[PDB]
Amino acid sequence: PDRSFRWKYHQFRFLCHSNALPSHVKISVSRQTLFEDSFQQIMNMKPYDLRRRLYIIMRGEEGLDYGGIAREWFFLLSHEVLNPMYCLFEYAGKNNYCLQINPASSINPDHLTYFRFIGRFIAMALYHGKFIDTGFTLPFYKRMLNKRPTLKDLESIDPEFYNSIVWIKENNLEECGLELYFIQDMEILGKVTTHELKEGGESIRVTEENKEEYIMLLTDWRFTRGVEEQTKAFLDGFNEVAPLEWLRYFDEKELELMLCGMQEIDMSDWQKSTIYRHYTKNSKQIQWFWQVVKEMDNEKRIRLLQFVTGTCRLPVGGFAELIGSNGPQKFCIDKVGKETWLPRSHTCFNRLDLPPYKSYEQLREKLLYAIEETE
Amino acid sequence: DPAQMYCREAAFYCFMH
Ligand SMILES: *CC(=O)Nc1ccc(NC(=O)C*)cc1
Ligand SMILES: [Zn+2]
Repeated sequence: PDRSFRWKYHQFRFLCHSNALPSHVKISVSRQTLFEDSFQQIMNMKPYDLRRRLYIIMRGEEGLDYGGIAREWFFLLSHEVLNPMYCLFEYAGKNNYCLQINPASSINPDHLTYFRFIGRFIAMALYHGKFIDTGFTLPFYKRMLNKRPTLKDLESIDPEFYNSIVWIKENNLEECGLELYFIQDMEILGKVTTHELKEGGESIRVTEENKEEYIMLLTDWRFTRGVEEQTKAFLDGFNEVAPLEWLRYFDEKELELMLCGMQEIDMSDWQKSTIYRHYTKNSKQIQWFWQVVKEMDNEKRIRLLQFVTGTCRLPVGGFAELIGSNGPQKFCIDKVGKETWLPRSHTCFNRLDLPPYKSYEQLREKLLYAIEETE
Repeated sequence: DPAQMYCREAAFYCFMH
């Protein structure tokens, strides 16, 4: 819970080792048919047999040490499931920003079995201590941990909808005549439907005395709308291989690290590709900021990268190629707020709202706290 | 890419064990 990431990791490993089966299973794939072979063979196994040693066979190749052939199969299949012909996923923003399940996935008639498969595969990666690069979002990880997505999470997947809900939260809708009811619409595959946000929501108007419950239910609906069955199929497939309850103690950032591996952060590249707003590279707080970063070990730097961008993954080009929800967006630090505030981030824009703190000590303390405790 | 995955994997194992 409050224990270190490394401690939680070893507890999880002990659960995995304590429940391993002997012998092995063979997965034989060809590279041209990676997904189809991987899908047929894995879905034709009893799920507990996937806890045995994995013998991955690239049909017609080398062999030797399995750590590297394991990593290549896990890596490549984690990209192949994104293949648009399968119709399983889509992206919230431009240029493959913010992966999410495609609500129209049922156009693939097998799509629930495909999601169950991806669940098994992701559990296999965790179980066998191997890493993937699919790009699931921090709220997708929250669901696996039975953490409710927050209002702040919305800003990562849907900046406008977030701003829209923030506006309602902060403003008197009765004063502006805003007409809202506890219902929402959704069109998928050209078939628009209506979901009541609670019983009788159709007629229940949103008032100042209603607002907080409305915001909550609307938030829940944005994250689950149209992807319920897909998400359940993913979760049941994962759970079949590795019980989801073994993932206790992790927060969603740690789970992302568990699945992605650990990125070494180049402080040089980071600093050469940061842009400022109101601040400049010579501002006192910006200098204090980079001194805090230099003082951080690599785990804290990753934690900060996740806090500001919403992910531990850097693009292959480094910090220069960093993408936001509306195109390329470099890491940005902006002078916003009071020194009584904590730093805040807008992950869709890779932006850190750094208040003009008066001392290195104050900035360092609030920054380390925010990274550890807030999102 | 594969190079980055080798790094991510090895750095993770070293951090943990
Ligand atoms: C690319 C890269 O940095 N790889 C890498 C490999 C191994 C380690 N291992 C330890 O530090 C013990 C770090 C990084
Ligand atoms: Zn981002």
